[PDB]
Amino acid sequence: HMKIDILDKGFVELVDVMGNDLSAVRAARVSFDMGLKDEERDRHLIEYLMKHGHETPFEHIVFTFHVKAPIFVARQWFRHRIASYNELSGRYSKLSYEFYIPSPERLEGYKTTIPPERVTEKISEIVDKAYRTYLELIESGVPREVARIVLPLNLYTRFFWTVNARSLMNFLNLRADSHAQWEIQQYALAIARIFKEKCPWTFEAFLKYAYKGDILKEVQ
Amino acid sequence: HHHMKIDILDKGFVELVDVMGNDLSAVRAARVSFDMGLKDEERDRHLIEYLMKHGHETPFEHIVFTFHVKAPIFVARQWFRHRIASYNELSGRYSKLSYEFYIPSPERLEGYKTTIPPERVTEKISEIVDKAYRTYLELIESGVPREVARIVLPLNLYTRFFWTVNARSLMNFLNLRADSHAQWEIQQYALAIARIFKEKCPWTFEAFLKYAYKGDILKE
Amino acid sequence: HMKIDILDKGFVELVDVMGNDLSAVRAARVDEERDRHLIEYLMKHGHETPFEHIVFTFHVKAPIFVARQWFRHRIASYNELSGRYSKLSYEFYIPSPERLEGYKTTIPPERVTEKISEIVDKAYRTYLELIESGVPREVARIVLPLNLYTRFFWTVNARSLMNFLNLRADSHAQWEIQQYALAIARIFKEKCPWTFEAFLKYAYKGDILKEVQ
Amino acid sequence: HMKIDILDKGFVELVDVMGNDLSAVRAARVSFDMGLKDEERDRHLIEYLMKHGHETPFEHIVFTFHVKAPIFVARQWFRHRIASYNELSGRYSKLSYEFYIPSPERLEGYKTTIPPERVTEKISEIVDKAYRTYLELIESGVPREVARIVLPLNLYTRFFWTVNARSLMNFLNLRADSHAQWEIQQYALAIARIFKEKCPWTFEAFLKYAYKGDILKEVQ
Ligand SMILES: Cc1cc2c(cc1C)N(C[C@H](O)[C@H](O)[C@H](O)COP(=O)(O)OP(=O)(O)OC[C@H]1O[C@@H](n3cnc4c(N)ncnc43)[C@H](O)[C@@H]1O)c1[nH]c(=O)[nH]c(=O)c1N2
Ligand SMILES: Cc1cc2c(cc1C)N(C[C@H](O)[C@H](O)[C@H](O)COP(=O)(O)OP(=O)(O)OC[C@H]1O[C@@H](n3cnc4c(N)ncnc43)[C@H](O)[C@@H]1O)c1[nH]c(=O)[nH]c(=O)c1N2
Ligand SMILES: Cc1cc2c(cc1C)N(C[C@H](O)[C@H](O)[C@H](O)COP(=O)(O)OP(=O)(O)OC[C@H]1O[C@@H](n3cnc4c(N)ncnc43)[C@H](O)[C@@H]1O)c1[nH]c(=O)[nH]c(=O)c1N2
Ligand SMILES: Cc1cc2c(cc1C)N(C[C@H](O)[C@H](O)[C@H](O)COP(=O)(O)OP(=O)(O)OC[C@H]1O[C@@H](n3cnc4c(N)ncnc43)[C@H](O)[C@@H]1O)c1[nH]c(=O)[nH]c(=O)c1N2
Ligand SMILES: O=c1ccn([C@H]2C[C@H](O)[C@@H](COP(=O)(O)O)O2)c(=O)[nH]1
Ligand SMILES: O=c1ccn([C@H]2C[C@H](O)[C@@H](COP(=O)(O)O)O2)c(=O)[nH]1
Ligand SMILES: O=c1ccn([C@H]2C[C@H](O)[C@@H](COP(=O)(O)O)O2)c(=O)[nH]1
Ligand SMILES: O=c1ccn([C@H]2C[C@H](O)[C@@H](COP(=O)(O)O)O2)c(=O)[nH]1
Repeated sequence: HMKIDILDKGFVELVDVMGNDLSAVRAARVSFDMGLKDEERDRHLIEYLMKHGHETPFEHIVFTFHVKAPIFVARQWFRHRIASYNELSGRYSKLSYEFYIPSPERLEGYKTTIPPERVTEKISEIVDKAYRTYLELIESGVPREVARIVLPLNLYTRFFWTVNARSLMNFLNLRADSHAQWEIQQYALAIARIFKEKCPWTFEAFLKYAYKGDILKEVQ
Repeated sequence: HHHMKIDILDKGFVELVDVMGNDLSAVRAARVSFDMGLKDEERDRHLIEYLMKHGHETPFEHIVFTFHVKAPIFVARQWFRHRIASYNELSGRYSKLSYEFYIPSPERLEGYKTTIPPERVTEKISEIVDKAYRTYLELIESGVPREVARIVLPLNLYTRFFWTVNARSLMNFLNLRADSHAQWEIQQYALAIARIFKEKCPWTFEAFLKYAYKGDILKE
Repeated sequence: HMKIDILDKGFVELVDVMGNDLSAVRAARVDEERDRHLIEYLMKHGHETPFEHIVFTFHVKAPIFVARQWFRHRIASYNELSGRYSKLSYEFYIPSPERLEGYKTTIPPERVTEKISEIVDKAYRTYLELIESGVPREVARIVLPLNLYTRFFWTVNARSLMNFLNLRADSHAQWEIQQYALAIARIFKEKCPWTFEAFLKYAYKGDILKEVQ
Repeated sequence: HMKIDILDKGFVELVDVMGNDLSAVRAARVSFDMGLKDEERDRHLIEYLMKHGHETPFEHIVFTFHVKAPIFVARQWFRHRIASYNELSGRYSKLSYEFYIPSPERLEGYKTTIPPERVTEKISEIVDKAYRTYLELIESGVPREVARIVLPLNLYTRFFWTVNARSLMNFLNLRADSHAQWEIQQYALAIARIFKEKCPWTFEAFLKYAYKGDILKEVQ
């Protein structure tokens, strides 16, 4: 159970895993009517599959994560269809006062007419007003599913994500990359760390031969 | 195939952009099993009914639709959970968003005893979206990148997307969303999807309602 | 270790599993009696997505005509033995005379078994001849019959596995794949008793699992 | 309907299509709250999407094919899960005397101890014996689903294939390549021709920037 904190209140937590590097090896070797051999040959096979684009053996390694993220990050995340999701419902749950407030450092490198600290304050102010309106509508008898429509996109949500290593590697190619929004790159970095810990050979081979993004080769 | 269009909520819509196939596409795909093709209207319509009541669903995957939908983000989040489909949506990271939000009418609260008049709930919702949208424009004008500025925008912000889906996945969508358990707002969009489906595939739609449809609102 | 022999030379073997009945509870909720009650509630009302968080990996040995029907289940992962790169073994499914008893045949079922065995022997011999003569494996194997045994790894979640059971653990499916589906059901019941029991009770569409223990 | 003969008795036939190059342009432009512009800018956008790996807009172009192929080719083909299939059933149909007999030219480049013409004869001989046994079991009352198990892997089958341009391009990367079996390369070349005819800009851009195989850059 590895847990990595992301942003001001979010996290990525490993809930469960099926298999390891040898799961991909065993699945690849069935093609030749073979099974496992030895650490050197098996690790060499992992590198071979990654170098030649033999991706299907990696589908037999599966992960389950527990993620707490702002809704704008979850909307980008939930576009990855080759995976399983189960999320907190704003129709049935009374939502908590938990929102992503960017730190002033998030606006570094941008020439802004107002200080980054003031942008942080303006964002906090609007979430405070929206959350107060939400509670007022709830207390006045407005059904939850309608009252929440005033809540901003930085509202924190929670979800379970079940994904295989092949789809997870596609997620890393697209999200652990400077073109993805900074907030989701941070989440992808945490996914990469858990992946590296559970599948060191696959992760190392992935970075070496198949990884298409840019930030995982620069950030340890 | 031409541009069917149904207005939903205050500013949304469901528009038919394109379609591939019709009832006979499912007939031709089912008949290949027996080394046959089309026969006649009576036998082919009887085959559609047979397929539907027996759960032979794969022939219906050969009928495909493309829709153009304008919907509030809370509706799009529920909709985008349907993984067996294709999506392409408006980006808040790259587009300067328009002043278009879903403001529920007072009638949306009918059947709920509220401490404040429904008209005042409508006003409170309009007020908070006005404040959030104004803050969003302020941050944009001050040089804050769009992908950060938009995080203060509420869940009733209108978004636009293209949805490509086959009749099998569309029928699953209708079972789940054209039903009283789904949120009222997405039921309205599902009624529009069913209306288009009925027009393009009358035999499939009629057989679906008659033997496989699991929801409750289409039969009323 | 769970391994069940199927047909004359096939099998279904459990290689790995992720999660159990509580994985579907942990996924839905975002106590034994309350959690079983929740599983039954999810199955009864068609809340299927929490069951996608339970995953299985099987190792299956089956005739190619069975594998062709099996591989139609797209929502799963496969990795199979290659006839292009492997020299195939003399392993074919020969139906026993009991497979045909129930059909009025003009020749005894034992003779049908013999005719099938004879033609697979001739095909396999031709295959070895072409291999020995330098014909590439991928071409030489095209003479081998549909009852040739193949081996594969199958990674599937409980939701797609339940769809597989609805369709294959049913009298409309071919008898041969029903036998594999019964073995899949046995392992699934052992690892997820509450989910399997709730599935049989409220969502199972087939007929043979309610009759066969 | 565009029909291309493959092998001795096989074919690839275009049954239906939804959309064209402009479908992808339209789906990509929603990101910027835009639609179509002009031929030069819209074709430039297709090239841009292919060059930077923006693949999802191409999912909105869908094709339906009617293919006749040997079962060993169909087994490799049916591994492409992101698609729809409906095939001839050996359980319910009395199968025809239609088998793939390789020509002597198929064995060119391989040093064989027996002439290629003799390999062709040996293959024909064993299919003749197997087909005769199949008919005798059928005539004796053996159910079709059992009688067919003696039929060899070169037996011709027929199927409908519904696939979008993104999954079709994945199919071309893997099957229109020298690593794939020669027989399925012949089918992939026919798929490529129909794709080029219906989506010239997408096909041209695909070959230019995203195509991973080798034979489509050599063969017109
Ligand atoms: C930087 C950046 C910018 C954007 C976007 C992403 C990124 C990283 N996206 C999101 C993008 O369109 C896409 O939805 C996600 O990145 C998921 O990518 P996959 O489809 O590869 O993942 P997913 O997990 O859904 O699929 C994994 C793989 O399966 C295959 N696949 C799955 N379903 C398929 C199907 N139905 N047909 C064919 N192949 C299928 C593909 O091979 C895919 O790579 C986007 N989106 C948007 O709408 N507007 C935008 O402006 C942007 N902008
Ligand atoms: C009234 C109501 C209430 C809720 C919800 C829905 C509705 C209608 N949901 C959403 C729900 O869990 C689900 O995501 C959507 O209904 C999409 O359903 P499908 O998976 O059937 O569609 P989708 O299009 O994703 O799949 C279509 C079909 O493909 C199959 N399928 C696709 N992907 C699969 C996979 N990976 N494994 C196995 N089979 C797969 C299944 O057969 C499925 O029926 C939910 N969600 C949530 O997180 N929290 C909640 O509280 C709620 N509440
Ligand atoms: C008794 C019997 C008889 C036959 C057949 C099956 C059985 C049980 N079949 C095979 C059948 O058409 C089908 O291919 C398999 O049963 C796989 O079933 P699913 O598609 O449900 O599983 P699969 O694993 O492919 O999908 C699981 C679920 O995800 C969803 N799904 C997955 N992919 C989808 C997609 N592309 N579009 C929409 N939804 C999608 C559906 O909800 C589906 O139930 C067949 N086949 C044939 O070609 N000819 C035949 O004559 C027969 N006969
Ligand atoms: C030359 C050659 C040689 C071989 C093989 C292929 C080729 C081209 N294969 C087949 C291979 O393993 C694979 O099944 C097919 O190429 C289908 O490829 P996709 O998964 O890309 O297509 P498919 O159409 O199924 O999927 C398209 C895309 O969707 C995504 N995808 C779909 N389902 C997914 C899932 N469940 N998890 C993650 N991502 C998913 C991926 O991004 C994928 O590229 C093989 N097979 C074998 O078993 N033994 C062998 O020896 C060989 N040998
Ligand atoms: O009727 C519902 C309720 C929930 N969800 C999904 C969408 C989100 O991913 C998550 C929470 O949605 P809300 O309940 O907050 O709308 O569950 C739906 O698809 N439909
Ligand atoms: O980097 C991006 C940009 C967009 N999208 C998807 C998510 C939404 O479905 C839609 C718009 O996202 P925003 O650009 O508004 O974040 O496109 C992503 O997945 N990643
Ligand atoms: O019971 C059946 C019948 C057919 N099919 C699929 C598998 C093949 O793709 C095709 C023909 O299979 P046979 O009927 O020849 O076994 O249809 C099944 O999956 N199950
Ligand atoms: O080039 C290949 C080799 C294998 N496979 C898949 C198809 C079968 O499921 C299995 C074995 O195919 P053969 O190598 O026996 O043709 O792997 C392919 O799709 N393409």
